[PDB]
Amino acid sequence: NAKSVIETKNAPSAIGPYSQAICFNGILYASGQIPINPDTGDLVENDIEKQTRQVLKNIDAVLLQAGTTKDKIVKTTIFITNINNSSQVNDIYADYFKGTIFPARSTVEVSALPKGALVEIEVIAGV
Amino acid sequence: AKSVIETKNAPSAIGPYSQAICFNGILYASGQIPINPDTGDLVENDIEKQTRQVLKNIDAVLLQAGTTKDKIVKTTIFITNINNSSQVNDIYADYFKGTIFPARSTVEVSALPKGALVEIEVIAGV
Amino acid sequence: AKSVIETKNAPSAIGPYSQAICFNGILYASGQIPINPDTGDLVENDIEKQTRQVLKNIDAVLLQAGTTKDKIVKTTIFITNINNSSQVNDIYADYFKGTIFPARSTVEVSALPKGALVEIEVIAGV
Ligand SMILES: [Ca+2]
Ligand SMILES: [Ca+2]
Ligand SMILES: [Ca+2]
Repeated sequence: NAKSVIETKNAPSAIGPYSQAICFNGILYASGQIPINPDTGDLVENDIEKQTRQVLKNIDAVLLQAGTTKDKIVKTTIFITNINNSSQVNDIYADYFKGTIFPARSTVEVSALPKGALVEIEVIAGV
Repeated sequence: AKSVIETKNAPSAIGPYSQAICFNGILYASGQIPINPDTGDLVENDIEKQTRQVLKNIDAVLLQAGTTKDKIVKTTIFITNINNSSQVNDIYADYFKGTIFPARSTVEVSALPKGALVEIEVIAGV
Repeated sequence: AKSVIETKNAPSAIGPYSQAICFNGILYASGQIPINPDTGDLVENDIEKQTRQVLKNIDAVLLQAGTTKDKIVKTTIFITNINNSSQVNDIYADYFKGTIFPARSTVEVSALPKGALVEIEVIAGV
């Protein structure tokens, strides 16, 4: 249960002094994921739907490397640069979480995100 | 395993989220905005009225989970106007009077769901 | 079971909040802004001085709680200018040298308490 690191080449390499996720006392604390394609290191196109899809795939990669799944996510925070993009984010986020007990959640409009991203999603999960 | 909290005394979750999730003895509440649960609409565009509603909604979630506000360990206050901090704080202080005050973070954001002026997220012991 | 952390070497908790709460083996720290506890006033608008003051304040909380920065699992960095990310990162990296870096999220918010450039919230094992 002591603090352990999660590292996978299937999620973006850390672009700063942080770990992709930390497991501790049965909780996986994921870094906020932005819409970087892990294979190229580039932000995907300036399109909220494509970016939401990329973020959720990056989160999934972190969960898999930790040996857990999206069904175990307890709580998320959505940081978006335009509150009017909430519905398009929700429409895809729901697809990802369909059939699970939906996590608790907060959504707020931020003024800017790393690399000019439109959305960043942070999750905590059970291990 | 995680378990859901659902009560008609708190605003219906529209987006693909649960009002709160309990896991390993901790209640993770969704951020509450100043919705009247009976209508789904925000209350008046007044920071004091909205803060009061948020806290009522939080109370309803805690009660359904079988816990209380004195078990809250940490909150985050998201407000659209940092100049409203004093008014939010005084109502928040009255809500927590007589308890060990939670840890807290406060930030100003440029917008909130439904055009709310305030959104408060809490974590509690169950 | 929840317990308060209080130290005169972090900014006085004016009003309804605790500097940090410990519960079930986790330290939930309040977000720290660059108030100098020696003066009670905010540090000048130099992102490096403010980031160092924030980390000094976090250090004081960890010390009083009987834990260390090696046990931090997650931080959130709220900044008023995303262009300050690099300067914050370099200081934050020196701070965490020799530890497994925490999980993290960094976002630019519309404003912070007292007009601060940076607020950092941490979660740690006790
Ligand atoms: Ca859909
Ligand atoms: Ca200790
Ligand atoms: Ca900016």
